[PDB]
Amino acid sequence: ADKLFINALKKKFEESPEEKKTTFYTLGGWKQSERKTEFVNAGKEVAAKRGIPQYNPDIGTPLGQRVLMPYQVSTTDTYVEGDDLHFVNNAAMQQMWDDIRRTVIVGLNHAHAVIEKRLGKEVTPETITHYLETVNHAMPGAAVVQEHMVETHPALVADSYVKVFTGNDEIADEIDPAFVIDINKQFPEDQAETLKAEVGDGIWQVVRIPTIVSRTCDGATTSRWSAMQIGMSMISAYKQAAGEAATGDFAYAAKHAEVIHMGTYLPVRRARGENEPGGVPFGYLADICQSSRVNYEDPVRVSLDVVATGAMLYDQIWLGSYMSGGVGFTQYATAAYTDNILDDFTYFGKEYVEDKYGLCEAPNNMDTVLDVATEVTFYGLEQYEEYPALLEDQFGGSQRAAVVAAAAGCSTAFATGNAQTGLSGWYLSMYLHKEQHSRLGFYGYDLQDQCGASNVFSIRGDEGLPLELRGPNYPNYAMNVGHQGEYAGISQAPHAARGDAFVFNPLVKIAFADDNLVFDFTNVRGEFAKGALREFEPAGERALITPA
Amino acid sequence: ADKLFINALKKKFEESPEEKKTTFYTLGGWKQSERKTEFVNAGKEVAAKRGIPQYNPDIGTPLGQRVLMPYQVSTTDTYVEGDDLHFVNNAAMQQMWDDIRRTVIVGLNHAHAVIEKRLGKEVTPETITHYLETVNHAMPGAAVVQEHMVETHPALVADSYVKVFTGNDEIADEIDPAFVIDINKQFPEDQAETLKAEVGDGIWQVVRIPTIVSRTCDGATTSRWSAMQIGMSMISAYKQAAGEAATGDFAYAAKHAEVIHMGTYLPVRRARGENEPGGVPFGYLADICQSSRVNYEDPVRVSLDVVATGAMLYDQIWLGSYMSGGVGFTQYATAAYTDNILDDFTYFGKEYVEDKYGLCEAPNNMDTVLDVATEVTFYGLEQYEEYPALLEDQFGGSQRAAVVAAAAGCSTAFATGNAQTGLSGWYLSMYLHKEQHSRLGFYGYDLQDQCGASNVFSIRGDEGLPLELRGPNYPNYAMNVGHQGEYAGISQAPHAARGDAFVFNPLVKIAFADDNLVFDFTNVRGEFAKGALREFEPAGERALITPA
Amino acid sequence: AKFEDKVDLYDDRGNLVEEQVPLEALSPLRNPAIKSIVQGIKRTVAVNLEGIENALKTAKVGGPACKIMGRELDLDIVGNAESIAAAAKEMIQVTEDDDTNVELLGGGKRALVQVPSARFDVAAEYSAAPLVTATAFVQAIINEFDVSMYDANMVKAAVLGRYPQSVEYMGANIATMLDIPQKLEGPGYALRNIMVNHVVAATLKNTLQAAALSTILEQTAMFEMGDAVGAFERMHLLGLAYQGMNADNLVFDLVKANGKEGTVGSVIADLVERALEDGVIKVEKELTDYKVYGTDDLAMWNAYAAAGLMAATMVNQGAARAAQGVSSTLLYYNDLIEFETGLPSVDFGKVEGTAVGFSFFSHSIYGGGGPGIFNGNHIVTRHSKGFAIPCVAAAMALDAGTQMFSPEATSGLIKEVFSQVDEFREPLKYVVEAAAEIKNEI
Amino acid sequence: LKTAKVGGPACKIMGRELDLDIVGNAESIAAAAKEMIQVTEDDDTNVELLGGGKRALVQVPSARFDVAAEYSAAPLVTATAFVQAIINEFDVSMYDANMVKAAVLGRYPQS
Amino acid sequence: AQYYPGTTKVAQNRRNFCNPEYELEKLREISDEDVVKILGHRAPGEEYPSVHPPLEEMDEPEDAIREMVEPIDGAKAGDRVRYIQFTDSMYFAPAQPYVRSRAYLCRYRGADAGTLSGRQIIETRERDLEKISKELLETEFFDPARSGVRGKSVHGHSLRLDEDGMMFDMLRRQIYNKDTGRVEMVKNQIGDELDEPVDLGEPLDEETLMEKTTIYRVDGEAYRDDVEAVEIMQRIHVLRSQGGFNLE
Ligand code: F43
Ligand SMILES: C[C@@H](OP(=O)(O)O)[C@H](NC(=O)CCCCCCS)C(=O)O
Ligand SMILES: [Cl-]
Ligand SMILES: [Cl-]
Ligand SMILES: [K+]
Ligand SMILES: [Mg+2]
Ligand SMILES: [Mg+2]
Ligand SMILES: [Mg+2]
Ligand SMILES: [Mg+2]
Ligand SMILES: [Mg+2]
Ligand SMILES: [Mg+2]
Ligand SMILES: [Mg+2]
Ligand SMILES: [Mg+2]
Ligand SMILES: [Mg+2]
Ligand SMILES: [Mg+2]
Ligand SMILES: [Mg+2]
Ligand SMILES: [Mg+2]
Ligand SMILES: [Mg+2]
Ligand SMILES: [Mg+2]
Ligand code: NA
Ligand code: NA
Ligand code: NA
Repeated sequence: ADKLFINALKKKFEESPEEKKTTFYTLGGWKQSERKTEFVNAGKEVAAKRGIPQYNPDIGTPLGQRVLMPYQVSTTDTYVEGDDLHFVNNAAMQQMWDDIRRTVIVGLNHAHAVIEKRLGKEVTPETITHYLETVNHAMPGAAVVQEHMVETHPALVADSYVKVFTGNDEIADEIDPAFVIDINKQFPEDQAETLKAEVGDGIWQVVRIPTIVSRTCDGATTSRWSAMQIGMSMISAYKQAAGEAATGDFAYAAKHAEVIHMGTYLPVRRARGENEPGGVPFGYLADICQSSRVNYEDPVRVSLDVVATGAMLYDQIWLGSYMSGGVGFTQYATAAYTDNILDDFTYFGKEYVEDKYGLCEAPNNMDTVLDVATEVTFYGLEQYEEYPALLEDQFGGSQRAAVVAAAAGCSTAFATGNAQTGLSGWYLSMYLHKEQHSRLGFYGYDLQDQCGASNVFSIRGDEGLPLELRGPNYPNYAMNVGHQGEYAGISQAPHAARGDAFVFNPLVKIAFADDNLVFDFTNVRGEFAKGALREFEPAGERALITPA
Repeated sequence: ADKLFINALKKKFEESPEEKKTTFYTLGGWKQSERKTEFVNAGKEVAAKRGIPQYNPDIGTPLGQRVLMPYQVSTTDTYVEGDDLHFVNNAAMQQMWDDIRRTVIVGLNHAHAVIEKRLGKEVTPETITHYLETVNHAMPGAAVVQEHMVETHPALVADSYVKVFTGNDEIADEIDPAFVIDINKQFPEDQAETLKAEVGDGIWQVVRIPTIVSRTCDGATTSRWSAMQIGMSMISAYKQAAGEAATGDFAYAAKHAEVIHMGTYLPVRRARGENEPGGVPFGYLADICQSSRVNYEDPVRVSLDVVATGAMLYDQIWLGSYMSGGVGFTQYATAAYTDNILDDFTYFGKEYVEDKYGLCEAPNNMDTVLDVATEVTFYGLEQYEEYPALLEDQFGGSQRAAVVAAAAGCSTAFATGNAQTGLSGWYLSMYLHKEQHSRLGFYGYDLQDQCGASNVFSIRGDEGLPLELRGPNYPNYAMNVGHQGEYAGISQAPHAARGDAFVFNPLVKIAFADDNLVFDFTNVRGEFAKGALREFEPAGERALITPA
Repeated sequence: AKFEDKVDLYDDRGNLVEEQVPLEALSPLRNPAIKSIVQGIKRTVAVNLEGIENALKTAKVGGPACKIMGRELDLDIVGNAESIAAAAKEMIQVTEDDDTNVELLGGGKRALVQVPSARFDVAAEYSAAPLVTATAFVQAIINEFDVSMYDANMVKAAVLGRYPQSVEYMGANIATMLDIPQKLEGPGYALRNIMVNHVVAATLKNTLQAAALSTILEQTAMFEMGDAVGAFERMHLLGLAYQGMNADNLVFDLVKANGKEGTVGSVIADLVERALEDGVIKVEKELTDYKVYGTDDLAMWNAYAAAGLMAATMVNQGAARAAQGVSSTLLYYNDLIEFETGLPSVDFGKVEGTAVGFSFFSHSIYGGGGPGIFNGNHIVTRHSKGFAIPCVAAAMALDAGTQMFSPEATSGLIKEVFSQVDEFREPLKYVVEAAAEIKNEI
Repeated sequence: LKTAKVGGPACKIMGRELDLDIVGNAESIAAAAKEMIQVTEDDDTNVELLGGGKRALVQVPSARFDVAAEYSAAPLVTATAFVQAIINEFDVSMYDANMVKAAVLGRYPQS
Repeated sequence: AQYYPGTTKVAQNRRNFCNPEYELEKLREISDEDVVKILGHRAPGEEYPSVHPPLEEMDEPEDAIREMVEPIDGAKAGDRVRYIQFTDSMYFAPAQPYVRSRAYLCRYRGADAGTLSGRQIIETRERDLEKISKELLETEFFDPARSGVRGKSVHGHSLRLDEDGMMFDMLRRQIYNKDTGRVEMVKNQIGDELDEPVDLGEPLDEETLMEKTTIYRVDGEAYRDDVEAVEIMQRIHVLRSQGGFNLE
């Protein structure tokens, strides 16, 4: 069969993908592009309106001396210019991040004990339902106790709510189902049983604060906002004194003792509070992505949906804006979720492994790393050599390094069932690639690459960590594009091959199994395409409170 | 003439303002209110659409057993229900914060030295203009060097730009005036001469990154985004190698050595990066507010416009959302910028001081503090005693404490010309108030109050600081409503009385003297009213990239 | 020598130990037992071997509710604790006869570790204690069972948690009384970031010992912060002596006189009487049926008032056997005494202010918690310069079981290990004995 | 102090200027600071003037660090000793002394 | 003890509330059962719940402080800590928020008192709370028109009175009866309806409110005219200020 990227290459160029030569300089520069033309016209209008020059195609060098390409969003039939995959220009991408940033998971296990033990009152599915009615009024920013309170406009905050989940089927089934993430409905049977056993009789809230607030404020707002309205709702629903010593136990539990943040805070040089992208460990990112519960018979699809999730968040929004900005890093990321290229390479490796070892049946050792990561690396690099259109597509060495190594690392983890040997395979891929083509990535690409092999299995203080626990704040990883989202994919890979319901945190997995989210986490690449086409509807807009 | 709050009291209630008795419980609860009625209907629609209950007036206690009041925005003729002053419901308030968050000031003094000394190339007004045309293309997120870049949509980022200023008139006049904040145009003559002498031959950029980016990301993004596009624009405009050793000097200068953040980063318990509200010192907040350059003949107006700026930002957005959330703290803040109440009290104090001492002519000592702060405190408290409608309006003790003490502290600073004795007067006001009415604020209101007198003039490590340098991260101040914005007013007060062009940083003052901002910082209370009326047009919306 | 003051020192039974000890013999800068306590708290680590073993067996590593399926390792750590601890000790020590201690507790489930003092003498700060201890136990466990290269990273995760992705040792199975340097509210704050429950745990709820340990840590921090330098030094030393060391038996005697039937108000009345009898205060002016008191020694008035504040906490929260009202005592002892006398309250209003916010943040929705989770580095309770938190320690020691977030809930690992150390458990004893020993060297 | 330029780059508080002859009285100020910084007379505290009194080398006594968690006692003890020594040298008032503090240690603790 | 400076009726009333030797005037009789009903923590005849075992059943180590401090009866028993909370009108209620907290920690053992502008609370062991609450409800601490027992929804201290002279209550817990001129408590302090209301007696008349009040107002006794009380507040401000600077 055709390689999976052939359709996309045929769409981009007039030549067949194998053709070695072309003609440049005859496309009219920016004028070849619908999108650049839109931008030129908009820049003229903006400049005139505000009295300050802005976008101008004659500044600096003239874009479009070559073909300005369309990109296929992988697993879709949507082809767009790359500007439509810039996070600024794509409301789906922005909403994906808002939906993570504005979420916290907050236990009820201490709260219910305070109620039963310190106050001496009962807790049942009926009282929990009454509490959930209360907190779904309060959480978006509405009052339950005081006189003369002024409140948020319900339509501005329609995206904010609270659901619960629990491993106890009897409680889950009796709470009003409007408020329940039903583990049995959302997950296939095997996964549901795993997840219910992890949660047990615990009861957890999934709290989503308003997008408009998250955008006005920051990620570290989320757990505070959550806790304030949990606290008010405990007071109201359980008929408590409105501020007694026990109130502080609900606060400490909701803010500290029983809260799960999406991200942990960052060191000062990159100072940020909780629920920012740099604090989100790779295992959590894999668990946020919901591909695992839909596409579980295809571990490649699951792994690469996680790669798309992370490449966008970590390279485009986090490294490309929070940590830098400007034009940023769209195509460093798109390489990992367009043109079915990473898909081609990773299906090749999965078949290699399936045929030679069986998934998860290879020895978890360096022999397997050397075998699989080498074989898949050579396959991927051969494709760039055999298809000049492919090499002109993924024109930056970094893009190619990330894609080839992601396939190699995921494939290695498919063989071993262990993410750490997957990670070793990622670094071996880089070393081989570098020697094959006498190049790798941008000036600073392989900082982590060269520390990489030695730090995979290290146990020292700021070196040793299982991959699932690493993240964008792991020291070697803190700076550079073309790694973080791919590591999230490698973290997912062995778990997808094993059929595991989650990678690192079962509560995080369950917390995004929810169709009341604005973004559809089951189909990340489909959503990026919908946003590119300007067909995604985000939360948080202010049209209701601005003029017609 | 009538006390300044009388019109507002007559609007709110059927009784005359002095009447002691009324009747309650006959208004239909929420049904008395246009805004609550809108919210009830919206909650029904939201719940029906999403399948989860939301706003419901029957949850908890029944609002509106008393009159749900309109508020006059002080210095305006606009009367709105308080919900329209909630930051979530008020796009002007949101944009005020975005315009601060997305701004940094970045010198060109080290960069031009890098250019002349390390690159050996000349800098003139002509080359600066060429650089500014370049950076105004690049800053919003557009390319100047590489082939096959994908870019931000110019219309989504129309609010991003770069201007410059300098104290050298002849140099300022030679740069293209589209790019220049003209100090002589924006400031009255004596203030202009002060500001130009502070800046001298220095040349400074005012960089504003896109609102849409700031909302997607955080405040710590701003200086990074700024520096990336300054760096690209130095490369393009001065025809440099696109990445050589000197490139790093431009980066270090723009990111560290000559950048001024609006806010400094916060400690871990309240972890946040730069350009978040808690990091903005009171003297900077006073300098961001532009009342000083318009209303200079009226130091009360200038001081109370700063109070409004700070009460909204610090209590509603910062303490009420970043540091808590939910319904939040609208009326803790509105007390300081509605019904002309703080205005009445502060004009009383200013006139007392004018008559007894002359502005800025009282001894800067405890005798003046005792005299002025006591007199003004007793006046304000008398008004609540004389006008039952006023007391029912500012129903929370905290609101009254903040208003009375702000008038007392500003008045004391009008007398001494020194913010520190102003601050002492604020605390004395609290102590007197507490003894007069046997109450003060909410449970935790006077933590800083009771530490207050002793820490005004302390010199110890984490105690001693001039008021202008204090801010929301000064330890005693880090938690509680009803102080921070009022302290920004007290910081402004002696400087307004003295006729000073700025309070703490002349660069910050000049940087907001710019009608290309989205929010009009010359008329903060007018803008809050416009937002309340749903007449403010913010930046950052995604309408262009979403369905019609 | 620098100060002329002398104090009488007692034991926790109210019996005299040594008369007329120079004040500076109690200084953190001079007293060798305070030095030993502070260096001990820098260097001591609790290792939960059972916890490490269970985290490995279940692959539950990296923080709450986290697990990595497929990574489970079943190692008989507790059954081989003697060998593992000895191997760890060989790596932790500098030399074979130095002051390194590694002691098994609970049948090998726990270990007390005291990292050698010499490592801290050539260190900037105190993180060598958890970091040296962690890697020595990671290596000792790997070596005990010949854990492979492929699996050893799980042992690291089970010991130290999600660090360095997290800034903290998130999910770790070691504990210290100190917390990481990044969490300091200000430079010099590290001895303040010690949970009240940890102090109460280490001192086995002995009220006077808890108050003493807390005061020693707080006032030693005041020296590190520079607050007790120059003009303020004597104030801080007198506060340490009278509020935390029961100098002149003043705390003890006020409690004795008010314990049966007394209130915060009755303690105040007795303290004012005692200050007047001792010549600390004197009537300055007469208003209408009201005496205005003055003092020629504000630091000594402050110290007397601080002793009364401690006694009032002991009487009020002791009578309730419930800690929560310590926020109220800290507030109204100080509010009342100002209007009773015309003199400033303890720490010139800063205890009262601390108490206002502490009351709020222990009875509201917004943050805080129960008394035991506060500390001198907490944003709520950092404001008084040593004169508030020791009362919170006393109140939690006196709590009979009213707290959800009790020391039993928050501090069990700390309790088991740190209460073993005599100088941590009974610091009043050792600091008084050391003061007596150096009394003629001041 | 002379310019009231305190609290960080380009910052200034008009009206707060204080004109103190610190460098001209450096010997007295340094000696007064040393008495506060030391633990005992003739311990390993060093306070040495450099550059005609424009600079001082300060070595805070090692004993302070032996009973400290970390190293911040060096700037914090030094800062407050020089703030107090300057205030006392010139009898700076209660009303003005906070400017000396800002000139020595900056915007801390707001920053 | 002195308690409070000043030469006004207000100042004397503030001292009287603090002075445990001052006999609070009893204005109304309330049954033990009705105090329990007003509190709303347990039903009449219900055993006291416990938060921990009786102290006797515990095996605590030697502690001289414990030995010297007699526990209150509810602490001996292991009772829960519970509360009673009052709101006081600024229109001349007899007690006021700081007056209460100050007085409570002079008069009552084992007390957690909190002051706010619109509410003032005491938390202590349940059986002891019941005894204290009787005194707080029966005596001149309380007026049934200008004071309210309220555990939530406390708005009213700063509001205009209604035409009967009653403070606002969002939850209408206290109802004035025109036929008797008496106030009935119809709900407990958290707002749940009582099966049978509790007689709280007649509101104090204006003359008596003025005799008894502890708030200073221009239309009563103004604080600024109690010059000795103001003098002491100003003194504390100055001494705190000087002390924080240089301990002089
Ligand atoms: C439950 C608490 C304890 C606590 O930690 N926070 C509360 C409640 C909280 C909620 C109330 C929202 C709701 O009704 O659902 C919010 C809005 C914070 C949030 N979670 O969004 C808030 N207070 Ni409160 N809170 C306020 C105030 C106050 C005043 C109200 C006194 C009066 O007589 O009405 C008193 C403190 C005092 O007595 O001084 C007060 C108490 C209390 N405050 C008591 C409830 C009082 C009651 O039962 O009626 N607040 C104020 O004094 C004015 C501003 C007002 C805030 C809302 C705004 O700023 O618009 C609100 C600020
Ligand atoms: C105290 C502290 O909370 P914690 O005790 O750390 O949970 C802190 N909150 C606050 O200071 C809340 C301030 C805003 C709400 C109260 C305004 S009066 C914070 O979240 O970092
Ligand atoms: Cl150009
Ligand atoms: Cl002294
Ligand atoms: K944001
Ligand atoms: Mg083709
Ligand atoms: Mg239904
Ligand atoms: Mg924690
Ligand atoms: Mg959907
Ligand atoms: Mg007039
Ligand atoms: Mg009217
Ligand atoms: Mg319904
Ligand atoms: Mg213009
Ligand atoms: Mg720096
Ligand atoms: Mg305009
Ligand atoms: Mg040894
Ligand atoms: Mg081996
Ligand atoms: Mg007499
Ligand atoms: Mg009776
Ligand atoms: Na161009
Ligand atoms: Na309800
Ligand atoms: Na309601």
